[PDB]
Amino acid sequence: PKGTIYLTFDDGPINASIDVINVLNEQGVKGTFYFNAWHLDGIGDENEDRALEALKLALDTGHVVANHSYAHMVHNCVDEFGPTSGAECNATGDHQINAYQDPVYDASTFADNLVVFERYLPNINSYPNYFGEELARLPYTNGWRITKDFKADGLCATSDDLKPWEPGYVCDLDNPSNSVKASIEVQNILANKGYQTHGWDVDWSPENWGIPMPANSLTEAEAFLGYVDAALNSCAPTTINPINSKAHGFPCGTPLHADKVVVLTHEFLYEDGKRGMGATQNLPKLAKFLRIAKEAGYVFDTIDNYTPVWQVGNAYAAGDYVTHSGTVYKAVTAHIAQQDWAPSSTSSLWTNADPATNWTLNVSYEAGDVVTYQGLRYLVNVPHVSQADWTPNTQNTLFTALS
Ligand SMILES: [Ca+2]
Ligand SMILES: [Mg+2]
Ligand SMILES: [Mg+2]
Ligand SMILES: [Zn+2]
Repeated sequence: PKGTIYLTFDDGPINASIDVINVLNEQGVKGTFYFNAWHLDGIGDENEDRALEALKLALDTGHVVANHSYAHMVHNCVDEFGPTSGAECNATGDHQINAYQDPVYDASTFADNLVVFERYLPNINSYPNYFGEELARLPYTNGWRITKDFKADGLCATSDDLKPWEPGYVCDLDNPSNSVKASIEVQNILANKGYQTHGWDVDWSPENWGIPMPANSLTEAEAFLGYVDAALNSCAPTTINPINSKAHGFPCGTPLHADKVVVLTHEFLYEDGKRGMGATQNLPKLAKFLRIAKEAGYVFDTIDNYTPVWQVGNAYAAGDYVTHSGTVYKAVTAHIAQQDWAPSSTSSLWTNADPATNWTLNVSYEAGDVVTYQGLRYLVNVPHVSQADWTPNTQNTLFTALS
């Protein structure tokens, strides 16, 4: 396989999501959808009266539904959050300014997202492709929480005042904005709740936001496959433009990211409406891109298999990462998965490698790691594989309590 493309769509479910899903379905391709449930409540400032229909269609035709937070952090964009906030925030266009403030509350709007989904679609948890509890992406932020050793944050993703193009904008990578620092704590809170978060390698976006109908300038299918080619094995999350889209500290050649390209785009770019002739002009771009990427040797997959799901009969090499019932695991030795050797919290074949920082069972801890346990932070003094008898509060020799 030339490579595996993960085509992902943010900010639905809206009416245009239906057209996008139909094109994906026609071309035999599954997408990952990072949804904001406030479109179900009718307050997202889009064409969204068919949002519930769109949510159902994504579930019924096998796409992966993931968590993009209830209201896309726009409660942080305006004074008081209400039915008109999406409209108000679209009028100033200040989505990235003070986007993250109280990280505990901001992180909890990902939990609110799931409560709303389950109120509108009570059986949503009977769908195997519903990953609202396991997969998230932060609004505006090319930040990653994949494994204990695969993480990245965009340190310029949001600002305390100026936008990246406004004169006087500065991004000090080792003194980032308060909004960025808050978004980092949000990533960490979500990982401690079991989430993986995925950023993106390339953004399928209007290449001229200036003109009256910016959607029309969405990169042509052929040119965009050129960008996907360039993103392959080139650590594109750190080289992407503009500056607020970079992921900093990305572990460039890490094996879990090899031969993979995560594409970010938005259904609202494939709609005929306020942003231009998106449907009649960009929907054909999407269909053609799907066909020519397949023709070139690419394969399309969904973010739930980005970290391959463990399966009986598969072969693993020492160091391969899998995901098993939502938990990330690293292989201790080369082997062929047999049904009794599933990863677990006491398996000697697999260790837990969740990107979480709370003390966890069966983690291969290194000296210098820091874990959180019963509200306290502990430094790991001595490398060890954690186990239930070795909790930090008692193992005064393996761990040292901090602050
Ligand atoms: Ca959870
Ligand atoms: Mg941010
Ligand atoms: Mg998980
Ligand atoms: Zn978004």
